[PDB]
Amino acid sequence: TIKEMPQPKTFGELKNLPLLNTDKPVQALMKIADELGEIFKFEAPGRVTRYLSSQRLIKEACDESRFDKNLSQALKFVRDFAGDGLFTSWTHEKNWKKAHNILLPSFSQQAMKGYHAMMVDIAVQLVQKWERLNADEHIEVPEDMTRLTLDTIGLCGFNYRFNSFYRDQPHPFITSMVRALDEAMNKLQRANPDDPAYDENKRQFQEDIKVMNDLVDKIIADRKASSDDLLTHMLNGKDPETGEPLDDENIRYQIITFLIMGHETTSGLLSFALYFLVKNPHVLQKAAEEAARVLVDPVPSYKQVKQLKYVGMVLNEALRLWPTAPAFSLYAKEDTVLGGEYPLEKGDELMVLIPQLHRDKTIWGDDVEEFRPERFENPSAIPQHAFKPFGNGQRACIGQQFALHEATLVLGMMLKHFDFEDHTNYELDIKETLTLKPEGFVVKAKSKKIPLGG
Ligand code: HEM
Ligand SMILES: CCCCCC/C=C\CCCCCCCC(=O)O
Repeated sequence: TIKEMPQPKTFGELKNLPLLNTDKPVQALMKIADELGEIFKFEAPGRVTRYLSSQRLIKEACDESRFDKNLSQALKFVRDFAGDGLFTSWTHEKNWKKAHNILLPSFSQQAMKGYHAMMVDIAVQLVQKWERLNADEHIEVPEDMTRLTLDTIGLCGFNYRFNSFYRDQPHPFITSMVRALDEAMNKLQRANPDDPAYDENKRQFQEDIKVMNDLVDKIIADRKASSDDLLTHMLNGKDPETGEPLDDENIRYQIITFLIMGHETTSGLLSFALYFLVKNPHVLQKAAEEAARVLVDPVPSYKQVKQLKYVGMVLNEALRLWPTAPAFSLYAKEDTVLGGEYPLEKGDELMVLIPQLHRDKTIWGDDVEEFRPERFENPSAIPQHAFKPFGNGQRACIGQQFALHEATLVLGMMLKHFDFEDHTNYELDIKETLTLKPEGFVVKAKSKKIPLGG
């Protein structure tokens, strides 16, 4: 039975555009979905897409025989500086399958065991800063969490030291990154983008792109002048299928790609986790009993991090409520029918809105806004395609196990060494630069006086 598709109100030539006049576009689209349900069309001048929210319809869009990965308007604007690297290439470009095969070995169990000692070095530098603050003083949470995650990928991936804890303002690569992502998001809401009114926005965009690339030159110069790491395989590895290596131009696009996607989403996860623990004290208490029982030595081991079983349940429930890269896009390979009721033509686009999928009552029950880590107690026992914070199929996230090992280690050392206080009674305010993070979150931390090691 062929249905007409739902759609919000239109305004002559403007289409649906005056319904997103905001710096928080994903939060606004969540409100249109609660009003119309599992599927709606959305139009702006020149272009069209379709937003999906239920488990039954997202199960079908994830069939790789019928639909593949699409570049959204948002990733087309980022491609202006990340090129044909892993995150912004089409699946049919020569460099996608090639880079994939050449770089996959850097994420194996052997290599993970080899990164552990470098992760502890940055972790110790964070506990030392908080042990040395005076009693009149407080902590800025998302700012210190991005100091730890940028330095950690710098050392493990490239053997370079950004030294972010020897500065009291943010690193200069960070300042230009955050104005570039912001500009790309603002571009999406303009009617006529060519006018002389947007000439200065365009010139500032080029200045932030040159700042990022100046850092790439610096890393290339240090390896030259100087390992079995990510940079090693970029300069020497060969694709077992075609026998080719990567050219110079593609290699620069991969440095930029791994520095940005390799820290920004991990910082965001650690900030939401601490926010939910200080607003739920029966949950905080229990996660602290685990850290004190399991971590009996002066610095943590690789095998001990694997035993921190409840701290992992906490991290997954934080990603269910606020997944830190909150959408991904798809296109139809040939004419087809979706759900048994909506015909589609070769080429039309679809968009998975991840925070709505994670509030489907037919799958999780009627209490979807509560914070309850115990949902994840026997995981093999939750349906397939209900939980997707890392994407789908052959284009899923390559860094999944890296991030989760980093986060479980750092959160357990935080809970062993300090008690925390919500001193300003903080109200949640979520900032959007394509990705998500809580703005202005601040705390106080009192030390339990327990010594560190070497
Ligand atoms: C919890 C933190 C993280 C989250 C939530 C996350 C999420 C994602 C998502 C949603 C995609 C798919 C996007 C799409 O289909 O358009 C993706 C792909 C990717 N991710 Fe992550 N990520 C995280 C951490 C990392 C880390 C630590 C690295 C690197 C060390 C990384 C590197 C990449 C790369 C290179 C791709 C492109 C894969 C390909 O298409 O070949 N991410 N990630
Ligand atoms: C390497 C570059 C970093 C990639 C950062 C972006 C990742 C997540 C993209 C989510 C896009 C959400 C678009 C919302 C706006 C709209 O639909 O109008």
